[PDB]
Amino acid sequence: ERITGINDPRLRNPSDKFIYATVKQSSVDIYFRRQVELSTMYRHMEKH
Amino acid sequence: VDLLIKLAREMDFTYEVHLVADGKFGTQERVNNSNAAAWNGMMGELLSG
Amino acid sequence: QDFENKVRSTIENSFVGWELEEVIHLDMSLDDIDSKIQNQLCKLQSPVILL
Repeated sequence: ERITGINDPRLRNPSDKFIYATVKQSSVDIYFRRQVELSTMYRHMEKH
Repeated sequence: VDLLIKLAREMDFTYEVHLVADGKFGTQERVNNSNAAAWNGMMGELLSG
Repeated sequence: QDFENKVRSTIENSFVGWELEEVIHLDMSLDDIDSKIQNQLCKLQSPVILL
């Protein structure tokens, strides 16, 4: 399916079609902003 | 709320409850100051007394 | 203090993978005999050092 787990091509590569996001200024935000691996995901979420 | 009420039942302490002002859980940041950073949110409410 | 706190301030909000391994303060108010400067500086690892 669309999400095969925490690690998925749709999740790993933020296509313009599939938009994933989270709540800014929260523990999730701190968690994604903490790791450099998740920095791409943070760049994808930051706008949405 | 039920957990807090049950805690107030087990432990004799009463409770005054209120919602946080910013509406966020907690974070550490400084808007206008590069020198020092401060907590905001319920965490900030806890550290501010 | 302003320098260190500034580097840490800017590096705090950086989304980049920034890492600073050590901050070493050498005391020049006293003459170097025990070679505490030597001992403190030899422990250094990182490729870039802000002096």
